Amino acid sequence: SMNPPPPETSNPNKPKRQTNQLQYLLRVVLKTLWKHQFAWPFQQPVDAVKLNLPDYYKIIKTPMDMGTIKKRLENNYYWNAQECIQDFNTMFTNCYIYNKPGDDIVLMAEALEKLFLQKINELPT
Ligand SMILES: COCc1nc2cnc3cc(-c4c(C)noc4C)c(OC[C@H]4CCNC4)cc3c2n1[C@H](C)c1ccccc1
Repeated sequence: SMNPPPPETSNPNKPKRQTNQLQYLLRVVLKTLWKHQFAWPFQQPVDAVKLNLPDYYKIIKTPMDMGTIKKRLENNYYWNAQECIQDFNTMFTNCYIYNKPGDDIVLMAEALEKLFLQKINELPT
């Protein structure tokens, strides 16, 4: 009936680094997806209270969104680039679990995922 607290976006107890791959994930990958026509349902956690989706957090136990990913990159939350790529993959997979194949929101997610896969295939050394 209530929303869960959003995912953690900062942890001072975890070591921090800047890498070319982490910089690419913020400046190219997230930037590209964030400005997309279909980004907006994915820019913040699913508000299941406001959207009247009482079953959402009854089946989605690893929620993820691009608002969370943006803050995690900004706060140096990720040590390895694959940690960030996994969060994008979790966000897409969650959409493909809760929603029937061919649904409006699934088609929007698929359009974003096509662009995501192109950019990850060009991830720098
Ligand atoms: C008219 O209301 C406007 C509106 N704002 C938002 C914000 N976030 C939404 C997130 C989702 C969503 C995602 C992603 N992954 O799982 C879910 C569930 C969303 O899904 C709609 C499906 C659930 C049941 N059938 C469609 C909608 C969000 C949303 N919306 C509306 C409800 C909306 C509906 C369809 C497509 C885009 C936006």
